[PDB]
Amino acid sequence: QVQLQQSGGGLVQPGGSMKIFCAASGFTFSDAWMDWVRQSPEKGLEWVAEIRNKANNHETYYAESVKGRFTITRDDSKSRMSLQMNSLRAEDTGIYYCSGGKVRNAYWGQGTTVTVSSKTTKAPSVYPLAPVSVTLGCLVKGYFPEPVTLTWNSGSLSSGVHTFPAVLQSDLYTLSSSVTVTSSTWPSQSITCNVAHPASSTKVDKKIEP
Amino acid sequence: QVQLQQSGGGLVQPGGSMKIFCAASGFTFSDAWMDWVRQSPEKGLEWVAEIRNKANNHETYYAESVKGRFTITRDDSKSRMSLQMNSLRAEDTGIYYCSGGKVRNAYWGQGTTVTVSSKTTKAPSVYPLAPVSVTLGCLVKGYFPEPVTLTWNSGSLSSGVHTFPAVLQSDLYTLSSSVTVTSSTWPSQSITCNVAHPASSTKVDKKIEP
Amino acid sequence: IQLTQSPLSLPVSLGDQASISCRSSQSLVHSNGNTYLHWYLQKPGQSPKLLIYKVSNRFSGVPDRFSGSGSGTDFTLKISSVEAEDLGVYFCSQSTHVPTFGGGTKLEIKRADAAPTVSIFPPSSEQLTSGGASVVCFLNNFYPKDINVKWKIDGSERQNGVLNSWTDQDSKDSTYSMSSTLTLTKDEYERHNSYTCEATHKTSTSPIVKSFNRE
Amino acid sequence: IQLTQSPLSLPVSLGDQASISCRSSQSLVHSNGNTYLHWYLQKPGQSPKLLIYKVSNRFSGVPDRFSGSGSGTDFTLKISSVEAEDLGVYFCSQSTHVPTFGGGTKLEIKRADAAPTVSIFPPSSEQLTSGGASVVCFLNNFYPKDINVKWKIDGSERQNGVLNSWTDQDSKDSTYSMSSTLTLTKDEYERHNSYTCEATHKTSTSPIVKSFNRE
Ligand SMILES: CC(=O)N[C@@H]1[C@@H](O)[C@@H](O)[C@@H](CO)O[C@@H]1O
Ligand SMILES: CC(=O)N[C@@H]1[C@@H](O)[C@@H](O)[C@@H](CO)O[C@@H]1O
Ligand SMILES: [Mg+2]
Ligand SMILES: [Mg+2]
Ligand SMILES: [Mg+2]
Ligand SMILES: [Mg+2]
Ligand SMILES: [Mg+2]
Ligand SMILES: [Zn+2]
Ligand SMILES: [Zn+2]
Ligand SMILES: [Zn+2]
Ligand SMILES: [Zn+2]
Ligand SMILES: [Zn+2]
Repeated sequence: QVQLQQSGGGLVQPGGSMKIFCAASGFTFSDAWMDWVRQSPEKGLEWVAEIRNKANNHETYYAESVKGRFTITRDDSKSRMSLQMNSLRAEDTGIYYCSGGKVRNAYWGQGTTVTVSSKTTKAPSVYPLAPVSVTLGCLVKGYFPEPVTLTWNSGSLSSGVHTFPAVLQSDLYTLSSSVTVTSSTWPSQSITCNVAHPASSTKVDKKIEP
Repeated sequence: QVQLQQSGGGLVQPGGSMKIFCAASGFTFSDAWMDWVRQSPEKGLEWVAEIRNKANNHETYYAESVKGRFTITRDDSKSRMSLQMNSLRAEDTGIYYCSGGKVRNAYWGQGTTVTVSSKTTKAPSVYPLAPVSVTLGCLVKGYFPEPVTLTWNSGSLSSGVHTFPAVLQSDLYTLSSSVTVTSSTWPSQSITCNVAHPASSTKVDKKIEP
Repeated sequence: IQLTQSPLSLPVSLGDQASISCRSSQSLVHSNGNTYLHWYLQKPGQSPKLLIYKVSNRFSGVPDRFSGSGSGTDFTLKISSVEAEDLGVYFCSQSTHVPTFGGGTKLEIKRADAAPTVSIFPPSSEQLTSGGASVVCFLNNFYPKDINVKWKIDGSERQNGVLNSWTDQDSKDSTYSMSSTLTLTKDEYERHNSYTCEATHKTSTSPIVKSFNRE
Repeated sequence: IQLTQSPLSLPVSLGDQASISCRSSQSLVHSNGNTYLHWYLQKPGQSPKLLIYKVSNRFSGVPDRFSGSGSGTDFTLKISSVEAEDLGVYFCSQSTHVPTFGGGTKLEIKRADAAPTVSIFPPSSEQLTSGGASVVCFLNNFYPKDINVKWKIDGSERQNGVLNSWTDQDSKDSTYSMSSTLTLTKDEYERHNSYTCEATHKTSTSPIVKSFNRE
């Protein structure tokens, strides 16, 4: 089972440096052509950098816009590769995917977020949304940077859930989610919103009280 | 400058599908009411479909003759719209115009040709017409489908030119052009007929020899 | 709802006024009080161009020479001081209900009468070296647009295999042009040697004849 | 080298066929004989997944409902019997030269048409006690995707300070949901008592309205 897991992303100030990583398993890493590919609302998907086979002596190539600022590296014995980024710019912001295989771009990881900032990291405020069959809500307001994870009853409650993508305004994100149940479910059975914001190290549970 | 440029037209078999597009510039697209209008010998100008303001929820309406077969689409941030057609019929054949604006139908593109065929695409035969002041000619025979572009001396020769609308007979089109210069001009200076037929990727030069 | 346009064609002298009418089968007055009636002009080789919307509202760029008027089911487009560039097909349209157009009115520019310059061409060597034969005849820069073209092979008229094409009125000089192609099999073409393109036009008392003999 | 992908949006019915084009500004043919063109699908909330490589070769696990064809500079992805699980954004890419991507095509599943279920929520005790005020309105399970939300405070519209967010298409029922959040200062909130969420959607001549009264 082929697995690719990126990590190490996050918030950095313009001109800053950051290193992200990709850990692999399930295939012969040394035989694999590896790439870094990023994605943003603007520009969309752009190839960032590549590092080739052991057979091709780990030759490396870069997108012209990151040439000289980024360094791609791998360790076959550890099924690992990394990307060192220097002098980051606002437009370096996006989702960075690890990708590779005997066949180029065969597998892709979940990606890791790289956000170059100026804006200050901020803990969210989690507010329970009780109603005026029945729909409940959770409002996650004024946090930065992305992401947060929102779950209902620890993920127990997935059916009838609608989690809306964070929207950014004035350096601050707000996120919301609704869950729809039957009248006989709530308030009899407790329903609670779980919110995690790693960047500020906040874990909060808000129970929806009638 | 306001510009509406259509694209994606061409030859399709009956029961086939085709997508045409309209690229807009020079005005605030999201504010604009857009339409597709088609033109043909029979039927004349006939409204095909509309897609409304963002303020009006991009609402869509179709002529009854295309209802369920044609899908209208728009992307305001790209200032682009499309008509994605399915199960095309012979009477869908015509010139398709992109139209729109803050004022409905304020602007119109040059149009794109939609021809539903069965007939196979044929390159034209290009025949030089030398005279028996002086009038020369170029006969463009046996091509399908429309259009062809005919020019004289790569456009350098335009005055004294008359180019005639193609006429269809037995699944084939024929086109002609004449150019009248002074006797002091030809055969002294070379005069050559240029014809392009994108559908079959043909570009032909025919020099008019006495 | 149908919109009817009259006249089908309209001849006018420069500087003179012209008047077009387009009639709807139902009233165009929307329940909101407004009447959504449009006038367009389609010049030759171009797409329609909005002239007037909401009956009498002149769109940006349209000269004040063009004016709309009318109400209910009866509307009229007036053009004063006609310039040559005014020629083309004029359309009205209603978008009060599901959008529909009129059949158009072709505006023709009057001018002094002009004899056609006629030119005839035998099949090219290229075409002949392919088992085909086309004789071609151009009849250029003439007025009025009424013209009769005959092909005569060895004195005898031929109507099968003729392809005629007219240009729209050229706003440059207000004339018309025409191309007539006689297509025959190679063997039929070589069975005769006198080929004639014959035009009957107001500007000449007798046929305008252009011929060639084979060999 | 640019990869031009058409169209931007592709609405298709369950079971029907969808066709996607991406076009290169240069031939994708490599001097070694191979053409390195890929097709990917990015489902909502997931990373791009390889469907096809080398123009027409399906990757392991990909159903042969998905097929690639084309050559030189013109390429096509075909999907027969579109399943709802097929929805998402499709990308082409080439790695013959320095790797580049198409701008993507969003596959949208056609479905009947549904009115939104609207829910309004007053500011929570927690937020008020911190000096802030947000009114929230959920519009769930509607189709098609376009929708208008107007916020009214005491009958008067209020557009500044509104935060909107839409989900991607839900492959379970093919609908869309939307969240609208109006943020006021606490004092401003306590100066009014009528709060209205107003949803105008294709599925009704009049808005779905939801309100609450402080006190
Ligand atoms: C006055 C007005 O806007 N009428 C429109 C008509 O123009 C057309 O859009 C139709 C749907 O095709 O809806 C309305 O009836
Ligand atoms: C066919 C092939 O290998 N092409 C590669 C391309 O994939 C990329 O690696 C580039 C350097 O970025 O070099 C070549 O052009
Ligand atoms: Mg109008
Ligand atoms: Mg004036
Ligand atoms: Mg005046
Ligand atoms: Mg470029
Ligand atoms: Mg749902
Ligand atoms: Zn590849
Ligand atoms: Zn829309
Ligand atoms: Zn030859
Ligand atoms: Zn380039
Ligand atoms: Zn107030």
